[PDB]
Amino acid sequence: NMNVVQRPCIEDGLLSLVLEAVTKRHPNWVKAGVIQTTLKDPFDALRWMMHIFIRLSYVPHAGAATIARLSRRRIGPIGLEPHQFNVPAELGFVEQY
Amino acid sequence: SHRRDYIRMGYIPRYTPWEWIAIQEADQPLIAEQIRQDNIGTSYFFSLNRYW
Amino acid sequence: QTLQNNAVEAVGAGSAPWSILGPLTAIGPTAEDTMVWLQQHYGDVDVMSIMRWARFRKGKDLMAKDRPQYLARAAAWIELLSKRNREMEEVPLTYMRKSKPLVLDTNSNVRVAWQTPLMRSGGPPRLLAREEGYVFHHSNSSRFVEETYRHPGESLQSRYLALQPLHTEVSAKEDFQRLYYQAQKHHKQQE
Amino acid sequence: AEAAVTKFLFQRGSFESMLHRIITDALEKMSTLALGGQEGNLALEALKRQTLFKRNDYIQKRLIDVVSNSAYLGYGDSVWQVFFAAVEANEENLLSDRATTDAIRAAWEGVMREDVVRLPDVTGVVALYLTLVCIRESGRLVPEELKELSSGLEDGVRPGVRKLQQYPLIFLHPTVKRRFVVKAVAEILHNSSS
Amino acid sequence: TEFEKRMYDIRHWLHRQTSCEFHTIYRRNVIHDSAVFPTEHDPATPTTHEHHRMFSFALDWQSAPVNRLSTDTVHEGESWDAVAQRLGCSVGELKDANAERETIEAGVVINVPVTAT
Amino acid sequence: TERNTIHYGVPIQQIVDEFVFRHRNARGERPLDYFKPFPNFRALRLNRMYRDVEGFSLMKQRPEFLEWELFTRYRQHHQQRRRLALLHGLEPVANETAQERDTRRHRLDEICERTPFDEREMRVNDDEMRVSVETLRSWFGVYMLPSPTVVNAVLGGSASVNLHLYHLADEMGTADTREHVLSSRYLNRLLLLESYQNRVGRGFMNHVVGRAPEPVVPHEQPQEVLRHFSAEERAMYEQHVKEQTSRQLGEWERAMKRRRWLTDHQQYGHVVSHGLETSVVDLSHTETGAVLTVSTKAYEQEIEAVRMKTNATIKVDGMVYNLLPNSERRVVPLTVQLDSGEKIDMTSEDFDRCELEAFPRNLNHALNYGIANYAYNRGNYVETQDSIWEEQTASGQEGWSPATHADGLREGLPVRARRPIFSSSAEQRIAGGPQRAVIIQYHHQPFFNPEPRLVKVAFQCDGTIMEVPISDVMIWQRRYHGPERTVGDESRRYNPAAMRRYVDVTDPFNEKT
Amino acid sequence: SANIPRSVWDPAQHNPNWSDSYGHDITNRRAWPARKWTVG
Amino acid sequence: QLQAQDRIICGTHGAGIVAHQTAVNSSDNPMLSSVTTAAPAADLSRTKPHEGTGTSERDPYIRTLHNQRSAAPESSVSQSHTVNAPTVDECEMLAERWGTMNYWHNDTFPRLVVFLK
Amino acid sequence: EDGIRGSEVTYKIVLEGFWDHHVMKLAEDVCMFLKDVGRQIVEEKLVAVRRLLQGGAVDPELLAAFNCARAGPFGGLDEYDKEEVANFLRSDLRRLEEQCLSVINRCNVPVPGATNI
Amino acid sequence: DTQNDKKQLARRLGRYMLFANRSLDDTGFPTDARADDYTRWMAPPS
Amino acid sequence: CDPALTYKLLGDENGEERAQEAYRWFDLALTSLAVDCGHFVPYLPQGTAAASHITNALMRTLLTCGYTHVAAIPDSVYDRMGSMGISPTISTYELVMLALSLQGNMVEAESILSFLRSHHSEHITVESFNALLLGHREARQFDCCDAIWQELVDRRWPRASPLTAELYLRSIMDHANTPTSEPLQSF
Repeated sequence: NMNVVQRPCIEDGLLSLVLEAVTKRHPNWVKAGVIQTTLKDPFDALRWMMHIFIRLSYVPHAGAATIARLSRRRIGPIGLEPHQFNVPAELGFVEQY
Repeated sequence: SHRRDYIRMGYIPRYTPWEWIAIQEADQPLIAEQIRQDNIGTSYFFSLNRYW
Repeated sequence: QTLQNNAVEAVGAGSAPWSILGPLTAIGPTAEDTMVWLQQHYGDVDVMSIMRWARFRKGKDLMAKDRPQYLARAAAWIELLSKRNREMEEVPLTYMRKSKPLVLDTNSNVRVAWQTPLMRSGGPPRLLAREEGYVFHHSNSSRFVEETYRHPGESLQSRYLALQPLHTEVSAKEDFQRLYYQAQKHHKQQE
Repeated sequence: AEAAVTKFLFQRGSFESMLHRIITDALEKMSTLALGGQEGNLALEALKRQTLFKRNDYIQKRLIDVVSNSAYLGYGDSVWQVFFAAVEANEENLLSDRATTDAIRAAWEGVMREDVVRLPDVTGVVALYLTLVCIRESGRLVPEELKELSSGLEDGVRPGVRKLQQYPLIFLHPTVKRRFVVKAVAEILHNSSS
Repeated sequence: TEFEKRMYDIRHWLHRQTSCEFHTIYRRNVIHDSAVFPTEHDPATPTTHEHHRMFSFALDWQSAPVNRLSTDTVHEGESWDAVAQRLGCSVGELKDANAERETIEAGVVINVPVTAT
Repeated sequence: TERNTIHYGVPIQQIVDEFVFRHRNARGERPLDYFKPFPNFRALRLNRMYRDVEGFSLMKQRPEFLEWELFTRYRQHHQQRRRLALLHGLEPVANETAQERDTRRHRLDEICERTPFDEREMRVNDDEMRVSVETLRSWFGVYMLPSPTVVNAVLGGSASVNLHLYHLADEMGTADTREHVLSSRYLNRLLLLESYQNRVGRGFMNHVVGRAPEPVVPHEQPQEVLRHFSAEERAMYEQHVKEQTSRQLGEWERAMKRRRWLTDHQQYGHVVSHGLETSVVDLSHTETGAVLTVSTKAYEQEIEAVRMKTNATIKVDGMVYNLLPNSERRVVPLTVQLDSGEKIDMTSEDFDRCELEAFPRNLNHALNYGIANYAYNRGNYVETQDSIWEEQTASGQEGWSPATHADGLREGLPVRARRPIFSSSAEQRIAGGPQRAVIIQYHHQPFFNPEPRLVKVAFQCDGTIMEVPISDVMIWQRRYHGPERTVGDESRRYNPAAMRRYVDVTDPFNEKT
Repeated sequence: SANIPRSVWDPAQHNPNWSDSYGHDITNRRAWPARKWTVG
Repeated sequence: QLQAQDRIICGTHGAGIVAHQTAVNSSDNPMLSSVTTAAPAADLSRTKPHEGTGTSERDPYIRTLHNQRSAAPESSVSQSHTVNAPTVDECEMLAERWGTMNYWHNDTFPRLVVFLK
Repeated sequence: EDGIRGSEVTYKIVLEGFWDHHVMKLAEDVCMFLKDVGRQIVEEKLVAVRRLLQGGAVDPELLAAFNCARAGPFGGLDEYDKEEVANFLRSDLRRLEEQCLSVINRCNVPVPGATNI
Repeated sequence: DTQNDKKQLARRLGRYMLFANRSLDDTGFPTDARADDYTRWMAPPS
Repeated sequence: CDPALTYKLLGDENGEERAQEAYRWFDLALTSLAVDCGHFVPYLPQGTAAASHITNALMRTLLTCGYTHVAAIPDSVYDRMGSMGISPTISTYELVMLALSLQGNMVEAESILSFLRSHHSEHITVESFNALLLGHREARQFDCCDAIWQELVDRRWPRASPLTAELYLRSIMDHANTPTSEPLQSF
């Protein structure tokens, strides 16, 4: 019973405090509508978490193509328009001499 | 090069030596079309219709 | 205003000493003083021609319609095309510490950093870095330190076991801007 | 002083200049308009001390001690595991037609549709946040037994994990075990036959 | 590119009476424009089986993509958003493709913003 | 400018090839294992000495009877130390300062002492005679291969005369027979005794301790060259020698005055007198926030009444201080002299932070006299091997690397695996940060372990079992090249006459015994 | 890069696990006495 | 990982296994019957970069050691997944730094505890 | 994907002889060669990658390329600050290091007694 | 400190090249020949 | 047109005297600044941007003179800058890198680039990679000369300059034109 630990208790005053600190840390997140400063619903804690996780790990197609161009030297044009779309694709061919 | 038993006493290299690769490689030219660089895009309209 | 911004970012926000006196001289009140001033500060580029080129935008004449837009444009272009202005608009960077390898070796990555007179007041009188055997060394895994060894008493452990190497970790750089600012903050608190 | 202890918590320099303001102004209005004893200044300095200490203690006990046990949190991974677990129970809240725009559901689904989903790196404050959220969630997701007491965050969240628990007494001291054994086998050998 | 070079080069020191092939499979960004290959409703007239006979490929069809005009002449009684409502786009867009011009008189040639419907 | 002609010399491979060609397979320089059935790729190479033999001074150059077996047992002890280390997560960190290194080695030592040595990993390279722990002990003495009772007794005691040759009593009233893993602090405590110093060939240490290193004169001449020097030139030569020697011995004197810069009194100062080691606590003022220091033996009552939560504050001379959370240390009072002929009282702790007047690289030379300087105890096997470990870590020859199939993954291997994170929402799989885990089982055969390959592993954290893709696993690499990078390189005994060596063709491995 | 790889000629990159050419092929053609035991 | 790897493999001309101290003098062995005593080495002489006059080890008959720069191979240790001890310069900027969840809660040297402290 | 199963660019060389053992031995040779050239190239890209990981600026151009959408996933034009973009870049580079190390490590397995290609 | 004085004017001269390592030939001038060869010519008697 | 031999051959034009004059005018300049500054009273002038700029000038000039002075930039001048209290700018460092490189000392130059990479990265210009390029070309290490071009292609920022490509290409031709020793010269 020496190994067993008490599960801590976290209160919305605390969570809201921290969320504010995050708000100040990344202003553009609140700006672009990633997260909101208010904790109203019971599920908004988790919800903002998931929104963060998506903003961080989701890469827009144009950004993906450019990044893959940089260090992997993936060749091709890359559309910066709204009406253009970057499709990552394979090209096979044969060579014989 | 330093090996005086080379083909005479029966030593035949199993791996072709670095020097020789360097030479064979140095002799022939490299085709320019083999570089494969496209930064523009595909030419939809003109390319397939180009001069006869 | 760029000088101002740089000097404020230098401390991570008062005002740093960096902005007190800058590389640009005040212009005399005249036309000739202007042409001369442009000539000596920005004069690697030809400024007159750039002010000519910056005139028209998309067929629109900027000088005869929007004054401030034309102004900011010719400004930006002369700023960009000149190497002199680029040299003088730079950001203050912290000053890198030279180092020597340890006298008692533990890591190859752990080095003794040179320390400027500014950072340690006190300390014995010392020479300049290179004369003392300190060199430029850095890598991803570098760590810098002030090196000393524990004082052996009189006991078996002093006579037989090897010397025990006490390290005290230090930064790899020296912030001159932050130091100056902080000490003058100390002079604004004292007074 | 109360608004100051709570509001400026995550940037300490800012909090400091603010406190210094509050009590330097309380001290200006203490110097003139006051009278024949110096106690006001002493109680204001003691109020600087009390304010400071209440803040430091707040971030000690409601943050640092909650976080400080890393093994409990599975060195950052339990924290992640719990997260998805939460998201798995609550999907009619987080990702649903009524719940959110199709743009977000598509971003989520596209993140999960990759060959390996690599957990994104994060800024310090975001780390603290994520941890806190998922602790408070592990509150609910766990069995009723371990709700209060368990070893590890993630514990019980997944029902069927195969652990290595197989030694009950190996954690005990050898001396006790030994004396016990000599005694017990002395008796079984001096008692029965079979 | 350098690996490809050494590799294409290995044909020169290849063994006696031995030849080789090179299969390369790489990844390449392609680009889909909704500009040149737009997404549109089906025609209000349909296409029958008849458009498909033998040699219908050589006669009844063009090779895609179809040619859409990026250039347009302004009719008389028009204003910026009369032209914009005609071309199927925002006024802003029309002003930006045509950014050179501050006003559009009758009988003048104009740049259609490529995102116009 | 010499780099204008690029000279690639002959590669090492070519050299070795020419050598072993000129010798018609060079059977003199081969390991005896090469002449037994199916020698592994390590037995296929020449007789070079590796780095594992570097800390063992018991065997001098010719190891006597049973020496080599003893050494082999030490070597295995260190391999187990390394395994325990990776296991509980204390290993060299490439970045680490000496304090952190010290803490680390300490924790490792405790975990070593409390773990039984494993004999199933004890393996015998060619010609070595198998021997039990007990035989080695009763021959060499038990101190050399200590029972936990002897380890305890040496770490918790003082006296020199006791170097324990024979076994000790146990709480059960038996003789304690256990082999726990060797621990560096123990070997230090043994380096402290004279008898031991002599046993390991370090006896010279008694005579040479406080003395200077012998002067090395740059361009010193034989008498054969000097016979051609003129009287004046010879006078000059003497001038040189005299000045070099004077300078060096003077440098030693100055360095071994051991003086440090006291910043406060702006002077160099040195230690006149030592007090004993006192336990000391720190007391922070309530109002000013000032920090004071206190001998814990004087105030013992009051401090222990605060540890009982009864009176929570300790008043001294009217100023009340709060006891700091830990701040419990062992410090030595020091009487320090200043060049003004002055005297102060300063802690060992604070006099340690100071800056030395002299720090020549040869300070520790006395420990190996005339042999090169080391920053560590070279009489301690364990500490030497640990030093090497840390070096090859910092150089990047040793470290956590994505595992290969060939690296010899097997049951019992310490591994850092990327913890699989389970979500229904995820097609494919989710990966997470590396955690320490042991391999439970690994199937080599392609048909027990299809693509993508898996490893059954037990995560140390929660004690959890899982199947992890091998591309998610890291092992601790001993060296750059491989095929097996997990296992260390083992030196073999040197044989003076190599051409006379005999292999029993019927039982090469000596399995009938 | 260089035309001939640094790993070939530079002794700092030397590979200690490599063996000489002759050794392996000599130990390979060995046929060990198949009467290891009595009776079989 | 040889003992004294540089002094021997990198620093010595023969990789240690060619014995440079040898006399080329005529030997009485049956197989050494071809050996003729050598003239002493040319005194002031300029050699070809791949040779020597064979006087010493420092000067072999055949020079094995390259004259170029030597660089030990790039570590195969993960630079990314390894977590070092926190430096000072890391702890100053800790507020701007981006880690993995494994970086904040890392078992040895967790950065989150530091960030809060 | 991790480890063996995935790559940026795949080359397949098809060697053809008139005699079986010809092409087999040939395959061994060419294979050894590409093992060394492969190690070289991939090593270099590794040191480049490690430098990149240690620190560096962000393009104006890359930044621009992240910020072009009329509306990102959260339903408004999104502002990616240079911090975040550097964070993406860093993630991918970490992955690239994983794969480099994979290849390099495989290159160093096939020793003479142990070679299986 | 004070302009163009002793210590400054010393520091301007850089690192001191030792005459020990100096390679000086027959004519008292630095050698034409490669460092190895010179090293070999001037190598001590036995 | 080799940008390196430009410096070296420029050192032959009255290099020493020009150097001495740059030093003199420098001391003049510090006098002047101290006058114009007369609250950071202890830290003036040395804590000002102008001062830094002047030091930059001094170095950039000293590069042009004879060997001794080039070798004295990273050694004396830089140490005197630290001592004095003048905070450097990116150009300071790229100048020191260029100095070390012209000397042929790579270890140190790359150490400096490493420092800059770790802490200050967002300020790094191309002239640094130019410094190291030219440098490796001097020391005749062409694989590092290659490594740095490939890296500078990967990160596409800062933009390479036609000078950069001049350097790398030159390096290529240099490597390409060197002989080996006799053992490899047979075929």
